[PDB]
Amino acid sequence: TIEIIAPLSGEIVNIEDVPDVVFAEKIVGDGIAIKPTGNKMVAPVDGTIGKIFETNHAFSIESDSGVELFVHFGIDTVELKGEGFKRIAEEGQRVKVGDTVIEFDLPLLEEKAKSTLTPVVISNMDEIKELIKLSGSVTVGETPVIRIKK
Amino acid sequence: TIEIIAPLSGEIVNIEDVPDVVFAEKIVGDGIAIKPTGNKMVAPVDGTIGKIFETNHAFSIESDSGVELFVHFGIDTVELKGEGFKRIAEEGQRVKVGDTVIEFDLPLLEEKAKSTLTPVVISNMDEIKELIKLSGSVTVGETPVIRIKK
Ligand SMILES: [Zn+2]
Ligand SMILES: [Zn+2]
Repeated sequence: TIEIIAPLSGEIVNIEDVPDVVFAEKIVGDGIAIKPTGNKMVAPVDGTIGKIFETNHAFSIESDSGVELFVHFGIDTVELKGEGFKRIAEEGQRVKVGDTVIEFDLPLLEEKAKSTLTPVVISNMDEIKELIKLSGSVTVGETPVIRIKK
Repeated sequence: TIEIIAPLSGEIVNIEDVPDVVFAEKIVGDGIAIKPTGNKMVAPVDGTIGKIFETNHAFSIESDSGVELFVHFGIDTVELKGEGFKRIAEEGQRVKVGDTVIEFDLPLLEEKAKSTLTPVVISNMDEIKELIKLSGSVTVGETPVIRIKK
């Protein structure tokens, strides 16, 4: 049983209500979304950064347990050409839950961005047995957001 | 105007309701208290660790602006002889808001401890002009807890 902890602070939303069919339709995979309230995206699991979008609004990670997660800030955020994001961690770096990955400017983003919702998804679903999504308000690197059986 | 940000997650309580007169009577100084909800104490300001109690349940800090804060986990926590606390940072180390200082075990502490309330206080009050305490639920290294004019 794996425990996925919040990469960022805010309220847990339904992947379904994410104004972007790639998320809403679970093309990319399944998980939850977060309506951000903080200033950073942290590592939800222990493992290794995989990729960090140029723009710095999204990143990949693969835990030691074998889970591949994809955190992606906002919708259409690429349009901001990397404006509001400071890349703290490095591609392929070894991380532990809670290690800061990216730092953002909510206020800015809130205004200049299409949407603030941040999808948190498991990219290797075929390797998934059970996925239990939680609910409520969460805090960075502290609160669990999903329970997996794999 | 300085901004003191939450060292830990939880709800902001009244220093006054802290079951320990040293806090409740403002002997040590003034601030707020937090009813913890997370798993770590982070640096509320940018500056330098000053002291770290042997037991690891409390620590001092002095920001670059000239504020001396004292974060102290729970009441009578020394009684636990350092049980439930992992000292992450080091005495006299340079830190930035959000850098983990100590890691704790709430569950444990919640059970074995007298009280969980954590006073957050400014130790050099004489250097203080104005102190504005905020209220509500806060998240680690994100939410502001106090506004100072000094
Ligand atoms: Zn994108
Ligand atoms: Zn003590």
